[PDB]
Amino acid sequence: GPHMATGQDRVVALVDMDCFFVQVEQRQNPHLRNKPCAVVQYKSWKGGGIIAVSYEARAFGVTRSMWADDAKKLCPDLLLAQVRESRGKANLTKYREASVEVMEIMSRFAVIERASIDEAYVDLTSAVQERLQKLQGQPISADLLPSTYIEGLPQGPTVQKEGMRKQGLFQWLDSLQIDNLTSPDLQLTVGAVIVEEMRAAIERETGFQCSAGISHNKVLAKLACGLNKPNRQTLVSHGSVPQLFSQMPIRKIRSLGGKLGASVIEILGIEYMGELTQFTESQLQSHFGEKNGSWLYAMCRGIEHDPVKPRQLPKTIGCSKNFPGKTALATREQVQWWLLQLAQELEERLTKDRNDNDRVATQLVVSIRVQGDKRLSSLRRCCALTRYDAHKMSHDAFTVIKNCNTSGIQTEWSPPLTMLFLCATKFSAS
DNA sequence: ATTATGACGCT
DNA sequence: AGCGTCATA
Ligand SMILES: [Mn+2]
Ligand SMILES: [Mn+2]
Ligand SMILES: [Mn+2]
Repeated sequence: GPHMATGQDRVVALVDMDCFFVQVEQRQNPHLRNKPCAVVQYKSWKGGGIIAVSYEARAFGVTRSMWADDAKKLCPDLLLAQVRESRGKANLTKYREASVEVMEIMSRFAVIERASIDEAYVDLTSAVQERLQKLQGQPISADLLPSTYIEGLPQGPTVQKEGMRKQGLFQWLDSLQIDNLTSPDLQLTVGAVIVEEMRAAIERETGFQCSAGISHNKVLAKLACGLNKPNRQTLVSHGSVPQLFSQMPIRKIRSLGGKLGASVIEILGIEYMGELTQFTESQLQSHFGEKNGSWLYAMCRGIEHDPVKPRQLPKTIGCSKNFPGKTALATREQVQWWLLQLAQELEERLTKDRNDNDRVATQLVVSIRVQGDKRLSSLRRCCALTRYDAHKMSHDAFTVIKNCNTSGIQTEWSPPLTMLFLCATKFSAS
């Protein structure tokens, strides 16, 4: 009863850009706005690979990972923007720079954790306490939440989508006790008010729309964010969790979309997150290990303690290229040419990073894949990174991998290389 | 022949 | 240190 931790101590948001690389290209090229369109890398092989898709194009069934030639079969009028190519490879600089635009705006409101190129977690607990003090126990008006869904509402004793949103929001706000500054539901609501402001700032200052989730932890905030994309935000309260989880496939929860989630389903003979509540913590630990078991036990009750890490910048800067099928690198000079191309992009990004962020990478990680290997990476070796020079980095990379060559002929390379990856790691202040 | 990333956990 | 997992556009 009185000692059951409820995991309602924090207010956490997750902000995720809608169709992000597409919006970056649509801002640049107004002809692409409000159209079925997609972003593609390369073009020669089946029209290129799609990596982002506008919501107009999704309506035709176009998805990420689709070849553009195939997407065009579903959507003949699909418009395409190509990722820039530099030094023989796709170059993602435009999208990394657009990401920085958004992250810098979010950072004005609170400490953020950069979770991907297009999303960040926000810990809003302190900002909420401050805003609550400003509001002086005044009610929260629906006008302050013009794009917010309250998950699970409306409920109980209109056929339009926006009408339903407002009905649910009205029920929520009608119920709210605004007279205690410690009610978790109130805290989430004020959190949502701040996120409306954040999302308005992002759109005003960049042109980009986004969605967001507001809840008491990172996992629920991420889940919430996806519930009403695009261009909307969703509040998932502690109380909404039992109904939400009762039909929520386990794989939808962050970190359970892969092998672990599959094992939870198979070993326990269940389908939905809520079904986990019927196991003891020790039972879950017995199957999934101490850490995962404890995590699952709390998470299926809506509780998670993983903090929003204060980290706005990526921890690594990496460059990679696949050499699929016939193009696999079979000669030494081929290997060295591509190592140089990768190293040159890496030096460019590293030098920019050093100037912008007052830090230096100290370790170079070199990874390759060999033809036939099921795994994404066949081999990872590290060496010192002492100077930002592409020629040195590419020479050093070759040194740590050259013994992988099984060829008696040193001119030839065996087995052919299907992937090269260079990654600068272990930053230190400079 | 989705590709090009990035973070974290295990041993 | 090197490997594996899970996630992103
Ligand atoms: Mn997104
Ligand atoms: Mn995202
Ligand atoms: Mn996505």
